[PDB]
Order: sequence, then C-alpha cells, then structure tokens
Amino acid sequence: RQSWLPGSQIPAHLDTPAAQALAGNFGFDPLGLGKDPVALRWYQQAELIHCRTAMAGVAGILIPGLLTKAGALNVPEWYDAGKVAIENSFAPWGSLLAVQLFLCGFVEAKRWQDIRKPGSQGEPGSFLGFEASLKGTSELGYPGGPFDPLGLSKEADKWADWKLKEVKNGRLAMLAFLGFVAQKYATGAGPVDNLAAHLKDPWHVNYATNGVSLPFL
Amino acid sequence: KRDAALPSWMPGADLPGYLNGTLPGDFGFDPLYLGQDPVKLKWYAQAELMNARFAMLAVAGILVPELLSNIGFSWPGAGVAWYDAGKFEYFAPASSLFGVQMLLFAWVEIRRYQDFVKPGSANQDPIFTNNKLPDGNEPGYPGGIFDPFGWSKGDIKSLKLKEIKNGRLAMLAFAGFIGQAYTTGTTPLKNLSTHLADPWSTTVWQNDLARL
Amino acid sequence: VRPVWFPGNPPPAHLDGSLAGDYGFDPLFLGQEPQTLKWYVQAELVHGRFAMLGAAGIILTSIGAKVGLGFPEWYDAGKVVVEKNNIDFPTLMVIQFYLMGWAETKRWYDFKNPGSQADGSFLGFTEEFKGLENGYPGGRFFDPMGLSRGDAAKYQEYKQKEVKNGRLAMIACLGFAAQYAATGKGPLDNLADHLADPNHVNFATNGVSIPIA
Amino acid sequence: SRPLWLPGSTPPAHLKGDLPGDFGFDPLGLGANAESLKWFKESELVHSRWAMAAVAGILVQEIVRPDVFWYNAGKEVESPLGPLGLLAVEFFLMHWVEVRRWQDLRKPGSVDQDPIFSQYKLPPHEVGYPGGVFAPFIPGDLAELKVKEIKNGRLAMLAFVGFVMAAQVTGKGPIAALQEHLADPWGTTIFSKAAVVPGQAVAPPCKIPASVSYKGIEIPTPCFLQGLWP
Ligand code: CHL
Ligand code: CHL
Ligand code: CHL
Ligand code: CLA
Ligand code: CLA
Ligand SMILES: CC(/C=C/C=C(C)/C=C/[C@@]12O[C@]1(C)C[C@@H](O)CC2(C)C)=C\C=C\C=C(C)\C=C\C=C(C)\C=C\[C@@]12O[C@]1(C)C[C@@H](O)CC2(C)C
Repeated sequence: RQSWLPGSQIPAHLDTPAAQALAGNFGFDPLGLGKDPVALRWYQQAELIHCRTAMAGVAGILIPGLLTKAGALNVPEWYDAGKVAIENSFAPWGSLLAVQLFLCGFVEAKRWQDIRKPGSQGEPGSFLGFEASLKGTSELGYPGGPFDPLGLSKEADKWADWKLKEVKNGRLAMLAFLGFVAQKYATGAGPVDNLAAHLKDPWHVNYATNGVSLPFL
Repeated sequence: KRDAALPSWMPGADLPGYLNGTLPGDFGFDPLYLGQDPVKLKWYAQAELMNARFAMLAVAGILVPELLSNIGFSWPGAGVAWYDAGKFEYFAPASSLFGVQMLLFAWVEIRRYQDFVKPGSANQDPIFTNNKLPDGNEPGYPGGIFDPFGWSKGDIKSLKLKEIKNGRLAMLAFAGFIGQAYTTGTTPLKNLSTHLADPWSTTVWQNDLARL
Repeated sequence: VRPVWFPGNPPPAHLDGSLAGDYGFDPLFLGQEPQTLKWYVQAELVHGRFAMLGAAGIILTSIGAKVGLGFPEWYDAGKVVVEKNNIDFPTLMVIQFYLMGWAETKRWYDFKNPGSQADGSFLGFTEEFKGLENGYPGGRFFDPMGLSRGDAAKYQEYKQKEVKNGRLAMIACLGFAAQYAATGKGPLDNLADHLADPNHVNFATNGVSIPIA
Repeated sequence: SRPLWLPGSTPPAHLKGDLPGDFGFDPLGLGANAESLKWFKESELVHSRWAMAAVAGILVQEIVRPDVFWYNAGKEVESPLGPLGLLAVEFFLMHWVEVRRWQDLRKPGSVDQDPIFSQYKLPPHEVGYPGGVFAPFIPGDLAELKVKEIKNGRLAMLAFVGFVMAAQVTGKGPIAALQEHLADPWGTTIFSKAAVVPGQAVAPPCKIPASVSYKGIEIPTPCFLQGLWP
C-alpha cells in the first residue's frame, strides 16, 4: 500500500475498493475533498482534464523552448508568443477567442452530458450516424473509440500500467506549469534560461537567493 | 531463485528468478528490476536486439571509413568525420533523402512489428505469393531469405549468445563516440592514437582535469 | 530504594525507575500522563544528543583557538565560515531544512506509528528503520557496531551513560551562552582566567551575575 | 585457563578463546554481537597484514635509501607513469582484489573458482585465511602460525602509529629517531619535550610543512590532531 506519507492514516474514503480502482491513489487527501463518493467521481474527471491539458501545454512550452535554444527553431518565450502570433495573424484575438469558445463549448458540452449520463451520447439519430462511436467505454474519463486510433487500450494486461503513467506525467506536468508562472515573476526569464542559470552555479542561483521567495532572509 | 549453474555478472550474488537463461546473454543483470514484468521484458528483449544491431552497423560505419582514410585509400568521402557526414554535400539534399528514408523504413518496420504482435503472420511476400519465410521463425530472428548462408542451422544457441555479446559491446562503443567526440573534439581513432602515444598521462582523469 | 534528586522525598508515582536516568525529578508533574511522557523521553534524548555534539564541537575548536591553530570562537565561526568559503547563507539554511526535514519527519511518524518506516517504502530499506525502543532506533545504520544487539546488561548500562552525559552537555551549552554574555570571551579563555586566580576571578566578581556586589 | 591481557581478570562472556590471539581483551564489548565480531575479525587481519608490510617497507627504505624521508616519499618519488597513471592502475587493480575478498566474507565459497581458467580452484577454507595458491609453503602447524601472525601483526599496527607521531613530532625516520633516543635517552622522551599543568601547556611543534606543492597543486599536510597534543 504505497502512500504519499508513510505511517500516516489513509483517509477511509480512499481505501474503499471503488476509490482504490482510481489510478495514482496514494492516499493523499488531507483536506477531505473526496469524502463524498459523488464528489470524488467528479474530481477524478477534473484531474484527468487538468492532467491532459497541462501535459499538452507544457510540451508546447518546453519542447519548443529547447529546440529554440538548440537553434532548430525560432519561437518566442511562452509568455510572449501570444503577442507575436497575433501580429501576423488573420484575425484579432477577440474573434479568435470567440470561435474557440463555441468549438470548445460544444465539445465540452458533450463531454459534460456523458458525466451526468454515461454512454448517453450514443443516442440513436442524435448525431449524423456518428453517435455509435461516442458511447465511450465502461470507465468514465477514458472515452476510447475514435480517441484511441492505435487501440492501445484493448490490452487488458497493460491497462492499469498505462493509466498510472498518464496520471504521473499529468501531475508532474501540472506542477511544471505552476513553476513556469512562478519562475517568470520571480526571475524574469524563460524556463530553459532558468535551468541554464541553475546548472552554471547551483549553489548561488536558486530560489533562496532570487530576492523574492524569502523576503525575510 | 535463479540457479547457480548459469553464468552470473557477479559471482556469488542472488539474482532475479525471471532471468532464467531463456534469453541470449542472460547473465542475471537487472539491479533496477526493469524486466520484472514479463510483458515489459518481452518488449525489452526485442529493443535490445534492435538497438544492438543498429549499433553494430553504426560502429562499423564509423571506424572502417576512418581506418581506410589513414591507410591512404582515396574516395570522395574520405577524410570526413563521422559527425560531419551530415554537412557533406551529396547528389540530393538531406531533406529529400530523409523523406525517402522514412517511407522505406515505415514499410519494413511495420512489417517487423506485425510479426512481433502475431508471430508468423508476416512471413509471406505480398506480391509474389510463392515466396515465403520458414514457419518456425521467432520474433527478432526472421531467418529464411534473411539467412541465405544457413548459419542459423548450426549451433543456434551459441550464435545468439555471440550476437548479443558483440552487440552489447558495440552499443557501449557508440556511447563512447558521443562522449569522446563531445569532450576531446576529435575523431575516435585519433583518441586511440593519443592514448597509445602516452597511455599513462592521457587518461580521462588527465584530460578532464585540465579542462576544469 | 533507588536514589532520588531530593533525598528523603518519595519519587512520583508516574516515575517508576524503568527509564534511563530516572531520579524521580518531576516537581511540576509535566510528564504525569503516560503518552506525554513518551514524547518528552524522546525530546530529552534529542536535546541531549545535540548538546553533546555541540559541547564537543565547541570545546575542540576552542582548544584550536588557544593553541593558535587559527580556529575562531564558537560565537564567530558562523560568520567566518560563510565569508571565507563564499557561501550563500540562505541556500545553506534551506539545504539544512530539506535534509533535517526528511530525516526528522521520519522520526516523527515512527513515534506516531512505530515500525511504519520499515515497510520498504524508502528505497527498499525494510529493517534499518524499524526501531528498537522509544528514542533508541537501533539497527545496522544507526548502530553499526551492534552494541545494542550484544550483551543486554551492558546495553542498559550505556543507556544510563548516554542520558547523564547528555544532561551534563545540556548544562554545559547553557554555560557557554551565559559565560559569553557575562564575559564576552571564549569558553577556554574563561577557564584559563579562573585557573590563574581562582579566588579573584569567577562569577561573583565579573560585575554582572551579582549586581549588588 | 588461558593467558589474559590482565592476569587474574575474567574474560567477557562473548570471548572464549576460539579465535587466534584471543586474550580476552574487550573492555567496551564491541565484539558482543556475533555478526559484528565476524566483520571485526576480518578487519583486524587486514589491518595487521597491511601494517606489517608497511612497517617492514619503511625500515627497509631508510636502510637502503637513507636520504629519502618515508613521510615525503609521496612527492619525492618520480616515475614516467605520472601521478594519475599510477593511481588509475592502483584503483582498478585494488577494486578487483578487494571486491573478491569482500564477496567471500559475505557468502563464503562463492569466489573460490578462478574466472579465466576453469581447472584451477581454491580449496575450502575459512574466511580470512585463503589457501591453495596463496599458501604454497607452510612452515608448521597453522594454529601456531595464526597466533604468531596476529601477535606480530598487532605489534606492527602499533609500530606504524609510532612512526607517524614520531615523524610528525621529531621530523625524522624510525631508525633515525631511535638513534636520537640512544644518544640522549633522558632528554628525548615525550615527557622531556612536552608537558601540561594547570595554567601552562607546552607542546612540540609540528615539523611537517603546513602545505606541500606537488606538480602545480597544493596538498594540505596537517599534523594529526595537533591541537590535542600534550
Ligand atoms: C542516428 C541518428 C543521427 C544522429 C545521432 C545524428 C547526429 C548528428 N547529425 Mg545527423 N544525425 C542522425 C541522423 C541523421 N542526420 C541527418 C542529417 C543531418 C544533417 C543535414 C546535419 C546533421 C548533423 C548532425 C549533428 C547535429 C549536431 C550539430 O552539430 O548541430 C549543429 C548543426 C549545424 C552546424 C548544421 C547547420 C546547417 C544545417 C543545414 C541546418 C539544418 C540541420 C537540420 C535541422 C538537421 C536535422 C538532423 C536530424 C533529422 C537528426 C550530429 C552529429 C549536422 C552536422 O553534421 O553538423 C556538423 C547537419 O548539418 N545530420 C539525417 C538525414 C539523412 C539523418 C537521418 O536519420
Ligand atoms: C501529493 C504530494 C506529496 C506530498 C505533499 C508529500 C509530502 C511528503 N512526503 Mg512524499 N509526498 C507526496 C507524494 C508522494 N510522496 C511519496 C513517497 C514518500 C516517501 C516514501 C516519503 C515521503 C515523505 C514525505 C515528506 C518529506 C518531508 C521533507 O522534509 O521532505 C524534504 C524533501 C526532500 C529532501 C526532497 C526534495 C528536495 C528538493 C525540493 C528537490 C531537489 C532536486 C535536485 C535534483 C537535488 C540535487 C542535489 C544533489 C545534486 C546534491 C513530506 C510530508 C518522507 C517522510 O517524511 O515520510 C515519513 C518519506 O519517507 N513521501 C510518493 C510515492 C508513493 C508520493 C507520490 O505522489
Ligand atoms: C595508505 C595510503 C597512504 C598513506 C597513509 C599516505 C600518507 C602520506 N602521503 Mg601519500 N599516502 C598514501 C597513499 C599515497 N600517497 C600518494 C601520493 C602522495 C603525495 C603526492 C604526497 C603524499 C603525501 C603523504 C603524507 C601526507 C598526507 C596528508 O596529509 O594528506 C592529507 C589528505 C589528503 C591529501 C587526501 C586524503 C584522501 C583520503 C584519506 C582517502 C581518499 C580516498 C579516495 C577518494 C578513494 C579512491 C582512490 C583509490 C586508490 C581507493 C603522508 C605520509 C604528501 C607528503 O609527502 O607530505 C610530506 C604528498 O605530497 N602522498 C600516492 C600516489 C597516488 C598514494 C597511493 O596510494
Ligand atoms: C567500448 C568501450 C570503450 C573503449 C574501449 C574506450 C577507449 C578509450 N576511451 Mg572511451 N568511453 C567509453 C567507452 C570506451 N572507451 C564510454 C562508454 C564513454 C562514455 C562515458 C567514454 C568516454 C571517454 C572519454 C571522456 C575519454 C575516453 C577515452 C578513452 C581512451 C582511454 C583512456 C580513458 O580515459 O578512458 C576512459 C574510459 C572508460 C573508463 C570507459 C568506461 C566504460 C567502458 C564500457 C568500460 C569497458 C570495460 C571492459 C573491461 C572492456 C574494455 C575494452 C575491451 C576492448 C577490452 C580510449 C581511446 C579518453 C581519451 O580519448 O583519451 C585520449 C577520454 O578522454 N572515453
Ligand atoms: C604497503 C606496502 C608498500 C608501499 C605502499 C610502498 C611504497 C613505496 N616504496 Mg616500499 N617497500 C615495501 C612496502 C611498500 N612500499 C616493502 C615490504 C619493502 C621490502 C621488500 C619495500 C622496499 C622498498 C624499497 C627498497 C624502496 C621502496 C620504495 C617505495 C616508494 C616507491 C615505489 C616504487 O617506485 O615502486 C616501483 C615498482 C616496481 C619497480 C615494481 C614492484 C613490484 C612488486 C614487488 C610487486 C609485489 C606484489 C605482491 C603481491 C605484494 C604483496 C604485499 C602487499 C599486499 C602489501 C614508495 C613510496 C622506494 C623509495 O624509497 O622511493 C623513495 C625504494 O627504493 N620500498
Ligand atoms: C491546465 C494547466 C496548464 C495549462 C496550460 C496551457 C494550456 C498553456 C498553453 C500555452 O502555453 C502554451 C502551450 C504556449 C504559450 O505561448 C501560450 C499558452 C496559452 C500560455 C495547469 C494546471 C495546473 C494545476 C495545478 C498546479 C494544481 C495543483 C493542485 C494541487 C497541488 C492540489 C492539492 C490538493 O488538492 C489535493 C490534490 C487534495 C487535497 O486534500 C489537498 C490539496 C493540497 C488541496
């Protein structure tokens, strides 16, 4: 029974067989946000969407950042790319965002109705014959079907392992983005530039000496 | 739980049970227990062959061309460092060659993967249906037309062991090329000549301390 | 029966002599509750063990200063080490709390749930963190020589020796602070002065401890 | 029943005379734990065997090569192999030898086989006393020889420590220091060059230089615990 803190008392609601079926369950819930079984089902979906969104976004800040330093690309800092892109753009940011909310809202709305009634989007005739493939799988938050082109979710032996990798990289990615935001205000430089500075002189270039994080010292 | 009769990377050491000598080069080396899960170890078995076989070709393709140049043999590609072959100008641009490379490799690799997923299912020529590989081949060892000289009909177990030993050494050598080239800044055979010129004062300890 | 801090006074009920260094000294009944007594037993040992390291370190460096080897006084070492070695104090402080925080959190949850740190969670170590008693980790990491796994009679004798040298060290560390505040000199600087003229050089004549003097 | 370090005393329970050189000396009870004694048994032999070779070498160096000070032999010696060339061979060769000896201590009888040559093998033996190739010739009874080995070995371990402190204080070799003692035995004892009493403390000066320049680098050379010298 792996736990975030050995010797601590795991919350009872996280030890139930339903709770232990969740990937990445290390008994971490000190504030008791998941005590209600109905709430935990909703928060699990929130983590998956935050996990997957964070991984896509971090990959879009980090991989372009390294290649930019390597000289294979020329991409501005993630906190400047918004301004640079909108200049040589076919639309203003107001129009671009409004479309984004229609498309994301429509797609998100279908996902929302599946949380309320799992498998309800396979209603015959609701879509133009495509509703059959929108039923999802038996596990909420793992749609599969058209979202799994290579069919990696059809191997029962590897299923639990895959879900653990996703949540682990997802949680790490979520913290990475929080680090990008905190390191922009703290240091006023890019993520890869901050890493370069730390590696040069680790013992003098860190948050303990940035003059922000520890105001008392 | 591993028997003591089998060769051991560290004599007198307990070794994992799942490394029971079935695979070639099974010396029980797995301090991190990476291959504990049989499904994963099934994948890692093929990855070692693929990384090894390419490494053997790559190392052969980095030493022999340089060895010929020193001997004086003259060809237009002579005198080009293994890490400068990319910059060299050929009959076609690098991009066009790269595009052809992926299209050709996409066919063969997916063909190889299909056998791994379902062994024996990719042993037939799509066009000339008469052609076919022997039905007894296992993943990673196609045989048939891939073994024209019939060497696999002899002591196969010894040959598999010899392949993986040479392959593992080749993989280490290539990592040496990257480390040495990135540090020394010269070709591999040049480093060997420097070491032979003065073996005692040319260790990596001497070389790296001087830099920092 | 057993000796007590105040001869003639019966020892408290909650102090039965089982613990090491028990002289029935608890005038304020701070450890009357059995569970709170476990917490303080370990608090005393940690305080005592640190004081022994502190006292030995202060004494040794003071000998280096008097002999002229160039060591600074214990009350100036911190400033000298940082400046001479060019160390960022806030970074050194943070590193200390990561290492102390990890090590000392493990000791915290072993007290709450004994044996919990020996479940193999930490790098697979399953027996070096099990613990022998309250405040006595044991094991082949904290007790490599196995002096707690040999003779049982002598191990109990050492527990008596550990606590009493720990209490003595704790008093000494208070002496270093009080003497520095009153005198402004190093530990062995005070000792040398006393040996010179013990009658006319002591706390009763420093002009501070006894203001009415 | 057997001679003891302090005649008339009772040896500790965990000491019973089974091991060679077992004279019942263990005031701190470091050998009480069975496993700890097994490890400490190995280290005593290794320490003693190294000391005997080291002590013999220092004496022979002074006789053969009086000019060179064994203390300064580290920097004085010059060889084509260079500083780091010598260290490289020493590290790899010692790493192999020590690991194999270490493995036998953990799991005896597992590293007796010769890796390269199959036919050759080490006969069964006790931990710390390899046989076969290591012991081509035995003058007499092993039991007597083992006692002789440790008693000479224990003396050698003290002898080497004597060289270091004599070298650091007198700044001379072992034989050279002895000749000084014979010249003026009364004025050369450690009592006759150091003394501490209430109010005064006199200690000998460290005669080894504070730092040593060796091929462009500075090697610290501190006297051992010079601050606590008498
Ligand atoms: C096993 C795989 C593999 C490895 C380890 C390398 C390793 C290397 N290639 Mg090579 N390549 C590999 C496969 C391939 N390469 C190429 C085509 C090239 C080219 C065209 C070049 C390299 C170069 C390089 C070096 C990059 C570091 C450097 O000096 O950057 C600094 C880069 C430069 C100074 C080059 C600047 C001009 C260049 C025209 C800009 C564009 C470069 C491309 C983005 C390179 C893309 C390579 C990718 C696909 C592996 C390095 C030695 C470069 C080299 O040899 O530099 C001396 C180089 O120019 N490779 C192809 C296509 C057939 C490959 C296909 O698999
Ligand atoms: C949900 C998040 C989460 C949180 C809040 C914690 C919180 C904690 N865990 Mg952790 N864990 C968490 C998830 C998990 N833990 C574990 C498994 C464990 C174990 C096994 C243990 C802890 C322990 C601890 C405690 C460490 C206290 C301390 O001072 O650390 C100080 C922190 C450090 C020393 C490490 C971080 C240092 C620094 C921030 C990063 C430096 C990185 C550089 C590469 C450094 C390089 C330096 C070199 C080159 C010189 C702390 C309460 C320990 C404890 O106290 O147990 C009782 C403990 O033993 N956790 C797992 C795996 C199942 C988790 C999975 O999500
Ligand atoms: C048993 C080992 C051993 C001992 C007891 C000595 C003892 C001595 N050497 Mg010698 N040496 C030894 C091995 C070696 N020395 C040298 C090279 C030198 C030089 C060049 C010099 C000495 C000097 C000295 C003297 C002063 C030492 C001092 O203050 O160091 C202070 C402490 C240090 C400098 C570092 C201490 C290191 C630590 C104890 C062990 C480190 C372990 C490694 C990290 C592990 C990896 C290595 C492998 C081999 C295990 C002293 C008499 C000096 C002298 O002559 O003074 C008058 C001097 O200049 N030695 C080599 C060749 C590489 C050795 C190889 O084994
Ligand atoms: C295939 C293995 C192999 C071989 C035969 C060599 C050979 C050589 N290397 Mg290279 N090297 C290797 C792997 C290898 N290397 C790897 C994997 C790396 C990456 C870490 C490096 C990184 C490296 C550097 C940075 C330097 C060398 C250098 C050297 C030279 C020896 C002096 C030295 O400092 O060595 C250090 C090398 C090692 C300690 C190798 C350790 C790893 C290998 C796999 C150990 C194999 C041991 C095994 C018993 C087999 C021995 C060889 C076999 C043919 C009998 C010599 C030309 C130096 C040079 O060029 O001097 C002029 C130098 O500066 N090597
Ligand atoms: C712990 C053992 C030890 C160590 C570390 C040293 C170290 C040293 N000795 Mg000393 N020596 C020792 C023992 C030791 N000696 C013993 C036992 C003797 C008596 C036989 C001598 C006799 C001696 C003399 C006469 C001289 C030295 C000298 C030296 C110095 C230079 C060595 C050299 O150039 O070798 C170069 C190496 C060779 C030419 C090849 C040596 C091959 C040997 C014999 C192999 C032995 C293998 C065997 C298994 C070892 C078993 C014992 C071991 C496990 C301890 C150096 C400081 C020289 C000096 O004073 O320099 C200033 C010097 O002239 N030594
Ligand atoms: C979604 C996300 C990030 C998304 C990022 C995106 C899309 C970025 C996009 C872009 O960058 C690109 C690619 C390129 C740029 O040019 C443009 C932008 C547009 C900027 C992060 C979430 C990040 C989310 C984070 C950090 C959440 C952390 C939550 C924590 C720690 C909660 C802890 C606990 O709640 C538990 C679990 C249990 C309780 O009992 C106890 C407590 C402690 C309360």
